[PDB]
Amino acid sequence: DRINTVRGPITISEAGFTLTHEHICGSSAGFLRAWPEFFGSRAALVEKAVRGLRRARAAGVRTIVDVSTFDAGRDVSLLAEVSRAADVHIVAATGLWEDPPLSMRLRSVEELTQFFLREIQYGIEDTGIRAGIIKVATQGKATPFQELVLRAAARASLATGVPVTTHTFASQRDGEQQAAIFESEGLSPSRVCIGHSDDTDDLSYLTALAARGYLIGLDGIPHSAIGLEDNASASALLGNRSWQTRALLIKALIDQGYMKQILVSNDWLFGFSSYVTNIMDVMDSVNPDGMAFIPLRVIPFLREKGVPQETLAGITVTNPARFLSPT
Amino acid sequence: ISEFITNSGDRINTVRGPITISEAGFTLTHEHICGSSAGFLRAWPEFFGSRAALVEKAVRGLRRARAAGVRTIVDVSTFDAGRDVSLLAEVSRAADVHIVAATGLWEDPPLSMRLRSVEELTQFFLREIQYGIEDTGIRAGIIKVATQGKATPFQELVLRAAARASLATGVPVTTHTFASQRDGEQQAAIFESEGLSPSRVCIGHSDDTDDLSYLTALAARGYLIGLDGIPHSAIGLEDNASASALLGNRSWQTRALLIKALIDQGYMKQILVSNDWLFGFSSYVTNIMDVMDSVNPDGMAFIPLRVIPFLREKGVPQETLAGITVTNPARFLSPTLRA
Ligand SMILES: CC1CC(O)(O)CC(O)(O)C1
Ligand SMILES: [Zn+2]
Ligand SMILES: [Zn+2]
Ligand SMILES: [Zn+2]
Ligand SMILES: [Zn+2]
Repeated sequence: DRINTVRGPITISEAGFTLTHEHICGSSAGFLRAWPEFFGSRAALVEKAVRGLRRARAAGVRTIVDVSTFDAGRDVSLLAEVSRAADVHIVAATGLWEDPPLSMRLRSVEELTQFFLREIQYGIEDTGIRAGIIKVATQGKATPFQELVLRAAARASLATGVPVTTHTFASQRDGEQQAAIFESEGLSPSRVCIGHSDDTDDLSYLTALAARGYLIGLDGIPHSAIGLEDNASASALLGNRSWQTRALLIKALIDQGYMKQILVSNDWLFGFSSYVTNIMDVMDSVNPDGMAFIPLRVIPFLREKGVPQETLAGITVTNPARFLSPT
Repeated sequence: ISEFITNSGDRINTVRGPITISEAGFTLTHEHICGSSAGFLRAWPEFFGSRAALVEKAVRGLRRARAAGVRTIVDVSTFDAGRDVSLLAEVSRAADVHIVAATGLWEDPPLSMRLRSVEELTQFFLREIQYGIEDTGIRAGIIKVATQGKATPFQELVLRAAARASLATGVPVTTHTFASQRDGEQQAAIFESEGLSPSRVCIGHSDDTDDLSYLTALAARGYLIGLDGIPHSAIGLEDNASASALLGNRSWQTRALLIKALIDQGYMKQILVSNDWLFGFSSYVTNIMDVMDSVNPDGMAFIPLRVIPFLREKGVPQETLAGITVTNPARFLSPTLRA
């Protein structure tokens, strides 16, 4: 019936148009509190995120899923503040991303399961805010620790019904190994979104996963360093494929019959400290629409390609609701 | 005369505010309340039982050290070692033991630090010394840095940023070494290329090595020698591989006799001693704090209760031991003039 957000539980019908892979701030544990001047100030970051989320709201977005984990610097009090002041629901995440500190990397699968369950069932830190999704990551073949995280995420999902969403190196087909580990724990593919799947052009990789029941996260549509070819760091992070190429993978999976399993997002942020210093300004300079890019640019592009309204509403409303509802 | 006056004079920053140099007293220069990771104590306090259990454990431990004569500890936990200065302030008030907090970076920096330039790191260290840590207003009184063998390129940047922050603020620098790889020599070279005075640098974990020529060469150059892990020993724990790997096979007596050896060779003024103890420990294996507590129940009181009597009956005068534990830290922690 209910999805946990940073403002409390909401009914499934209240989620509406939902972006399923977003960030208020991509950082590191403790960093925003220790060095807020990196972002100008905490107050400036709040103002920027509220302005950006209000723009997405005006474009039709009603909910975002912030898939920042502990080690990506999730500050759930920031999420709550920005959610309240933009009147946009925010679902918070547990799990671990690609930068776990020693106090996490030394933990057993049983210990990690307890930590994920704490954030889902009890709350994050001392805030009482409960996570509504579990985030995990690989970058190619899983490290031994990442195998533990994937298993703990599966166990936490089985205990609570909250879904699992993943970071992949899509061009190394990471979703296949993630799926194998999840299924070895008894997790239903319908509880799993294989993310960053628009980073690859290998449609056969994506359709094979979708034919097994997985959700496919086409979540980085505006990420492109076209026009930034003299910028090595932006090119390495954003890639040289266009947003149109990424968006046409949405149409391709629709055309192949998988509209009920597509999840679309921007993978945008309003602050970004875990990469080179200038990256947030560079990213903003090529996508000023920010999180409004999906509703303002991708939807009109697909509609004029012939995707009907019912299909676009199915992808942006029905699929996230089915995914997020604890099952 | 001025050794006796506590109601006025120059001051050092603690988690409870500024104190005069004379108030510092018996000072342990390398300790931890909790060895963790950034944000970890707040995200998963049940790892330590509870935050309140950790507080009570630390307060009892500090009171034990205080009854043994300790008046001040330097908590050399950085941001990435999970320093929680609000925890430090709470336990300092409850135990009435002064705590100096640290800036710098240790061996587990996150991406948001690893990607930063020397200039950016300099600004972060200056923020924590000149403005305060997080939103607490508590100012760091020492800069902590680390190598584990030959420095990585990032570790070099950290050492240079530490030196620049030290010159700009007057606060001293203290280091983590892999002592058997002679890390202090490369650290010294980098520090000296930045113009930092050796008398403002403690080369830490120096009791992990038996190579006296390495230590006396650094002390002869004016460096402070941190003999800071005296009770760390896995003797009796040989079937415990994780405890053996962390604590080593050398006895506390062997470590303590390095203190006497440096005294005997004329380097008393260059020695700093400590326990490198903690009351919570999450950045290693799960059982490690209970294991460590089982072989050193005295905790931070090990230096006053065990090392001082051992050295005294070996003929080290009381006044020499008081110079090492009171005067030497006072000179180290007292800020010098800014550049
Ligand atoms: C925090 C984000 C930054 C990014 O560049 O969008 C990649 C990511 O893996 O989604 C994590
Ligand atoms: Zn990702
Ligand atoms: Zn992301
Ligand atoms: Zn150390
Ligand atoms: Zn230490």
